[PDB]
Parts: sequence; C-alpha cells; structure tokens
Amino acid sequence: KPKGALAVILVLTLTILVFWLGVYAVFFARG
Amino acid sequence: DEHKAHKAILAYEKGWLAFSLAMLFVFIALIAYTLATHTAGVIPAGKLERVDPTTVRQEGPWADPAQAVVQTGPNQYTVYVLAFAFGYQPNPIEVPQGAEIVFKITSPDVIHGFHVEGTNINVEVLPGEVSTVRYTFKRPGEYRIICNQYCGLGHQNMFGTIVVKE
Amino acid sequence: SRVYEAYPEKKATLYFLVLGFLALIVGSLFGPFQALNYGNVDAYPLLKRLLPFVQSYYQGLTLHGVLNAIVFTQLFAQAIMVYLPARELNMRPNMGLMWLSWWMAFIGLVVFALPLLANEATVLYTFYPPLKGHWAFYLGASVFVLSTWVSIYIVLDLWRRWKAANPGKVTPLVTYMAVVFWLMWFLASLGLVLEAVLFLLPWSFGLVEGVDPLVARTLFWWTGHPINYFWLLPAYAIIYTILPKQAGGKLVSDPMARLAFLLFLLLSTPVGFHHQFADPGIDPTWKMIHSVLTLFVAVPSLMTAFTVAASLEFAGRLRGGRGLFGWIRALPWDNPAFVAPVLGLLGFIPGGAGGIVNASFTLDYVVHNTAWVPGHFHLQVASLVTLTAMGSLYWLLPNLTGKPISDAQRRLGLAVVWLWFLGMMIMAVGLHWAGLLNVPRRAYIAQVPDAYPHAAVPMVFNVLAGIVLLVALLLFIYGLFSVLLSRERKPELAEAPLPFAEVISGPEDRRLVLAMDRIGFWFAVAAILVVLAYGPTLVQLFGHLNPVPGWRLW
Ligand code: HAS
Ligand code: HEM
Ligand SMILES: CCCCCCCC/C=C\CCCCCCCC(=O)OC[C@H](O)CO
Ligand SMILES: CCCCCCCC/C=C\CCCCCCCC(=O)OC[C@H](O)CO
Ligand SMILES: CCCCCCCC/C=C\CCCCCCCC(=O)OC[C@H](O)CO
Ligand code: CUA
Ligand SMILES: [O-][O-]
Repeated sequence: KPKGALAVILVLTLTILVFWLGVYAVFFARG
Repeated sequence: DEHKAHKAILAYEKGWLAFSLAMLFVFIALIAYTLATHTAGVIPAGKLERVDPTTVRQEGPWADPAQAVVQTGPNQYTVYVLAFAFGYQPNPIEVPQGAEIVFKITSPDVIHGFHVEGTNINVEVLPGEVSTVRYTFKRPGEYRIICNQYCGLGHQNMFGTIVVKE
Repeated sequence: SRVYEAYPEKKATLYFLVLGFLALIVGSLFGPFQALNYGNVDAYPLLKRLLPFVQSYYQGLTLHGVLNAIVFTQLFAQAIMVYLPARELNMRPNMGLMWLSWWMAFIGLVVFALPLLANEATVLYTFYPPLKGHWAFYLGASVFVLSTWVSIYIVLDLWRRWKAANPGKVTPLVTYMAVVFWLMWFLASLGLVLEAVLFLLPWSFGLVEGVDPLVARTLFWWTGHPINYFWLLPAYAIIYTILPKQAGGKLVSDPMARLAFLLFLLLSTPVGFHHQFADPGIDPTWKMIHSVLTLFVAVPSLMTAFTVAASLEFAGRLRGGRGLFGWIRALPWDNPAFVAPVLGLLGFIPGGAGGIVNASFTLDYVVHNTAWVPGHFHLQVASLVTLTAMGSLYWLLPNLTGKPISDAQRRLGLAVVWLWFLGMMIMAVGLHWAGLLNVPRRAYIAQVPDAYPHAAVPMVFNVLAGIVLLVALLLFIYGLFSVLLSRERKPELAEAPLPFAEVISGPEDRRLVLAMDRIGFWFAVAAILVVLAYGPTLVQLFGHLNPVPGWRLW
C-alpha cells in the first residue's frame, strides 16, 4: 500500500477540512 | 513489484477519489443548508433592477439621503444607499436592531464594494444596477463599511458608517 | 548553430520563455513594495525615485497583475504546450505560425505596455467598466491574447498530422494533454474576446458612450476562471510527464493523467459565477449551480494530488527510501528542477483548500475582496506555476541553448526556489489572516496607517515576506542572467532528449484510454456544458442592457 501517498492526502484532507469548517464557523458568527 | 505497485496505487487511488467525492458533497449539503436560513439574506437578489447613474442624485430615493431610510414592514426597513467616489450616503446609516434591513445600494460612477465590517454583507455595487441584500443587526453599535473593489486613487480611504440603535 | 536548423522549434520556444521571464522580472519588481504595503509600511517614495514613470500604488498594481498573471504565465503556456507535445511526437511545428504567434504576443505586449507605462490605463488586470483605459491597452491585450489561437491551431495541426501517419493509434500522453488543454482554452477565451469586441474596443475607441458593467463582468469571468487552469496546466504537463523522471521514478498511471486533463476540458469553463457571488442581477439558482460545478473542477486536482504523490513516493522507494517519511528524504533535493515544483506542490495544499472555501457560495461573503483572496491565489499561480517555470530553467534551458549549468549555478537555484517558496508561505499567512480581519484587497492600506489596527500581527508576516521575496527576486535576476549570458556552449546538451518519464508498467484501461481519445466528442460536451451553464443568464443580460459612462479616476 502507498502509505506515503496516503499521508499526503491525509494532510490534504485535514487542511481543506480545517479551512472549510473554519470559515463556515465565521460565516455563522457574522450571520 | 512494478506490476504490483500499480495495483495498490490504483486500488487506494480509488478509495481517495470516492472519499473526496463524499466530502465535496457534504459541503454541497452544508451550503444548501445556509441557503435555507436567515444568514442567506446577504445573497444579492438576482433580479435585474436597472436605474440611471447620471440622475440618481437628482431624482429617486437616492436623491435625499435624510430620507433614505424607510419602514417597509412591521419590523422591516429599506435603506437607500449611494456608494460613490469616495464615500457613502447617507453618513451615517441609522437602523434599529432586531429589524430586518433591506439594503438597496447603487453607484453614480464606477463600481464599489459594500462590505459591512463584522458581518456578512459583502456586495459589489455596479453603476446602473441596484443591489438588494437583507440583514438583521443582532448587536447595537457602529459598524464600518469598507470599499473592497478598486475605484481609483481614493479607494483606500473610502469608508461609510452604519449605526445600529438599541 | 546546426542545431537550430533541424530544430527551429527550439528558438521560438526559447523566445517565448525569455520574454515571459523578463515580463516576470519586471512584473515582480512591484511585489515587495506591495508586501510592505500590506504590512502597513510605505516604501513607495523609494520606488518612485527608482522608477519615476510610476505615479501610484495602483499603476504598479496594474503592471504587476498584467505582466505576471497574464503575460508571463501565457508565454510560459505557449512555450510548454507547443514544444513539449511536438518533441514527444518528434515532429516539427509549423515554423511559420510558430513565429507569427511570437510576434503577435510581443507586438501586442509592447502596444499594451505603452498606456500602461504612461499611466493611461491604471485599471488592473480585471479592467472593470466603467473605469476606462486607453484604447491601446485594449487592442494590445486583445492582440496579445489572440496569439494563443495561433498556438491552438499549431498543436491541433501537429496532432492531426500524427493521427494521419498513425491511424488506429491512441493519442500520445503529452500530446493528448496539450490537445485538450488548447481546446479548453478555445471555449474559455470566447468570453473575453466577446467582451473585447462587442464592448471594450468600440467603447475605448469612442464608438459608443458607455458599457453595461454586469454583462462585461459576466463575459470577463467566462474567460476569467479557466485562464487560471490555462496557467496551471502547462505545470501539470511537467509535474505529470517530466517530474517523475527527475525524481528518480515513473508516472504511476497514464490513464489517471488523461482523466485529470479531460475533466479539466469539461469542467474548467462553466464555473465563472464563483467570481460573481456578490454580483447583483444574477440569479441565486445560477450561483448554486456554478458553485456545485466549481466543486467538481476541484476533482481532477484531488485526483492529481494522489497520482503525483504516489509517483513521487514510488520514485522515493526506488531510491532506497524506506519508512513513511524515508521516501521523502530519498528524493533528489540537490536538484532544483525537482525541488521547485514539489515545493509549489506543498503550497497548493493550503492554496486549493483556500479555493474550496471561496467556491462555497455563501462562505465567499466572508473573504470576497479581502486580502484572503490574494493570499489564496499566490499559493497557486505565484508559487506552484512560477516555481515550476523556474525549476524548468535547469533542464529546459540547456535543452534549448546548449548552455550548461554549473554546479555553482545549481546551488543558486536551490536558494531562489526555497526562498521564493518560504516567502510565498509567509505572505500566505499574512494575507489570509488579514482578509479574515476584513482587510480589503487592491488597497494602498499603508496610506491610511491607522485604519486596520486589529491586524498588527499578520502585518509583520507581510513585511517579512516582503524582504524575503525581495532577496529571492534579486537572486533570480542575477542567476537567470548567469545562464542567459553564459560564455560557454555544448551542442550535445541541445541534442540530448527531454527527461520525459516512463509510465509504470501495469495493465490498464484501453477502454477508458480509448473513450477519452474521442476528442471531437468531448470537445462538444464541454461546449454544451457552456451553452447550458452560461446561456440563459447571458440571454437575459443581453435582453436588458444598461450601459453607463466611463470614468478615469486616477
Ligand atoms: C493557477 C491559479 C489558480 C488556480 C489553480 C485556481 C484554483 C481554484 N480556484 Fe482560484 N478562486 C476560486 C476557485 C478556486 C478553486 C475551487 C480552485 C480549485 O481548482 C482547487 C483545486 C486544488 C486542490 C484541491 C489542491 C490539491 C493539492 C495538490 C494537487 C497538491 C498535492 C501535493 C503533493 C502531491 C505534494 C507531495 C510532495 C511531497 C514532498 C510529499 C474562487 C471562487 O470560487 C475565487 C473567487 C473568490 C473571490 O471572491 O475572489 C478564486 C479567485 C482566484 C483569483 C483571483 C481572481 C481575481 O483577481 O479576482 C485568481 C487569480 C485565482 C487563481 C487560481 N485558482 N483564484
Ligand atoms: C515577487 C513576489 C511577489 C509578491 C511579494 C507579490 C505580492 C503581491 C501582493 C501583496 C499583492 C496583493 C496587493 C493588493 O491586494 O493590493 C499581489 C497581487 C497580485 N499578484 Fe503578486 N506578488 C509577487 C509575485 C507574483 C507572481 C509571480 C504572480 C503571477 C504569476 C503574481 C500576480 C498577482 C496578481 C494576479 C495580483 C492581483 C492584482 C489585482 O487584484 O488587481 N504575484 N502580489
Ligand atoms: C470528517 C471525518 C474526519 C476524517 C479524517 C481522515 C479521513 C481519511 C482520509 C483519507 C482516506 C482516503 C482513502 C481511503 C482508502 C480506503 C481503502 C481502499 O479503498 O483500499 C482498499 C484496498 O483495495 C485493499 O486491497
Ligand atoms: C455513512 C455516514 C453518513 C453520514 C454523513 C454525514 C456526516 C455529518 C455531515 C453533515 C452534517 C450536516 C448538519 C446540517 C445542520 C447544520 C446546522 C448548523 O451547523 O447550523 C447551526 C446554526 O447555528 C443554525 O442557525
Ligand atoms: C494561521 C492563520 C490564523 C488566522 C487567525 C484569524 C482570526 C480570525 C478572527 C476573526 C474572524 C471573525 C470576526 C468577526 C468580526 C467581529 C467584529 C465585531 O464583533 O464587531 C461588530 C460590532 O460593531 C459590535 O458593535
Ligand atoms: Cu469605492 Cu474602492
Ligand atoms: O481563479 O480560480
């Protein structure tokens, strides 16, 4: 299994995920 | 080895491709949710409402800012905003808190931003169009409006003010 | 030399490169002062004494945008997506057209440059009406862009000549990429050419009194979004078909790589509205639509992440790296042409995640028009594209000039690339954070220095990235000139082959590969997707025009 690739996409997922929930929160705060 | 790696790569590639599909859909559902609540008032009314930039300071509801504020509802106020180089009329805008506010903004010149600092009101203002957005100020006080679209040399010192009364 | 007589494609390509980089050097000069500006520090007095034709932050801001994001990227595109395909096929591009396109590109560039340099068109690379530039700006840009239609034609030519001598064969990879690339660009470009011909030019020539701002914006963003993918895809060609080689391994799948490109052709254009989220008179149901289609055009890149990452991992395992991080250390970090792209690949994680946010309709009202936007797109274009173009210097240049790169010369490259990466990371923290503090984009904030006190912290990053990216830029100038003006040649360098990667050996989908080769077909569907996604809105806009006087406010 390509556990390196998977690590990368892990970092990728986390990053998107922190960004998206982050800004969504903010949207609701300013709502 | 080389004929294996391919199988394992492509095998997990396929996991990931569908996990990412999933996450992207959840967003679509999460975005659709917002479209259904009040937070969505800030989305421009998509209707075309064309005015004339050359006379808008002479006739119509932009021509006398002291009357730019109007109760159009039991608990609703329409506010007529003129954004122009370089400032906003009226100054300040006065609304009450808890009241639903229907901002109808336009410009006599070039395009301007109408970003209400501390809130979701972030709208482009095109000359000859009227932009309708809707907000309810939930906290009283002074919000500042920033122009966030380049308008020329005074772009950076163009600010308006909103006052929300208790 | 004798080399240019067999491979005249070399020369033209070289020119497309050199010009682009020059444009980048000049475009980039303005950067550091804009970084200091966004850190609340006003260094423009200095810049005016060094560049006296410069009257405002905004004229600079125009120069910066137009030269880096439009000119350089486009010349890079043209060099990559012409020469690369043609080298793989090993056939010669029509040297008649190939020069016509250089001359157009250059001619237009120079025409546009005149009103730009003379402060007659300080409108920025969006040039939103009713702010009204000099005609020369619009004709010049128009002629600049159109040059690309000549490239579109050149490659389709190559392609069909190859498809002739080779009937019943699939399109080769690099060449399949270049073909969907250019086709996509074609649909993409009509937006702007339409706005240019029906509006910008008659108006800038005085044939009509005003232009309708909303139609202009709609037509602009038709071209406006995919141009971004037009910037990116030359780099992905390289990431996909070259980088695996110089990393020590192979491309893990040819079919995934085609799939990614194909997806781009079909999903790069119907998504413009994601730039018009705060526009009036454009129905919300259309915005939700282009939001959803925007999320789709993320997919090929999500695909790309894994594909490339597995390819790098495999190259790493190949060179003895074992573990979970081991394969990372195994990769050739002494080689700048390896480093420059992989670094840009890192920045693209946060960058794309920035993109995903912006695409989400309502969420866009948090960040739109604030310093977050530029924080996003630097990680994309000004890092991953640029870094790729940069590291190409160290393989593409000897390939094109026979001019060798010294060991000394290679260590300078590593410096540049890293410093550039590091700087673009620091800037990326400062801008994003500032945009969340509601700081506007496109603004000389340094001149209202008491206006954004809540952003002292992110502002220190901006200043730091400012100086850091000034150091890198000077180095890149110095270096690029060490090679360009190098005193020794080696014709065997020019003759050696491009480090094209092997594809990993495992069976695949002749059937998908075969599906995707039906290019005539896919081209149509991409086009239908564009009739369908932009049709109704445009029809209603044209239905109800409302043109408005122009303004020069500078
Ligand atoms: C070449 C440059 C650009 C690309 C690429 C591009 C991609 C995106 N964009 Fe964007 N962006 C928007 C949508 C997106 C989204 C969804 C993506 C997607 O394409 C993102 C997909 C990519 C990913 C999901 C990243 C995956 C990561 C990868 C592929 C790297 C993996 C790393 C590896 C494998 C490394 C491994 C190595 C080791 C050593 C381990 C929207 C809104 O929906 C706005 C307007 C909002 C507003 O109000 O302004 C916008 C505006 C901008 C602007 C400003 C325009 C202006 O001046 O007004 C420009 C210049 C631009 C640039 C670019 N943009 N963007
Ligand atoms: C020398 C490094 C660079 C620096 C520090 C830098 C910094 C910046 C900053 C501070 C801004 C935003 C300024 C504002 O919002 O008022 C900006 C915008 C810009 N950047 Fe750069 N930049 C550099 C290089 C590049 C490169 C290489 C690209 C393209 C390939 C690029 C193209 C753009 C564009 C598209 C604009 C937006 C202009 C507009 O909104 O009208 N950057 N740069
Ligand atoms: C919101 C929840 C927070 C989540 C945060 C972490 C998310 C996990 C990330 C990526 C996994 C994507 C790849 C999935 C691979 C699954 C297995 C697979 O498909 O491979 C089996 C193989 O075929 C056997 O031979
Ligand atoms: C196989 C497993 C399938 C399950 C996969 C889904 C996992 C969770 C995803 C989304 C939850 C969406 C919740 C939607 C409700 C949004 C409420 C919200 O966040 O809003 C509060 C706000 O204060 C009000 O005004
Ligand atoms: C590595 C990156 C780290 C990034 C960290 C970024 C922190 C984000 C902060 C705030 C977001 C939302 C704040 C919403 C604005 C609040 C303004 C307010 O409360 O004032 C309004 C009113 O006038 C009262 O009377
Ligand atoms: Cu008004 Cu910027
Ligand atoms: O531009 O995305």
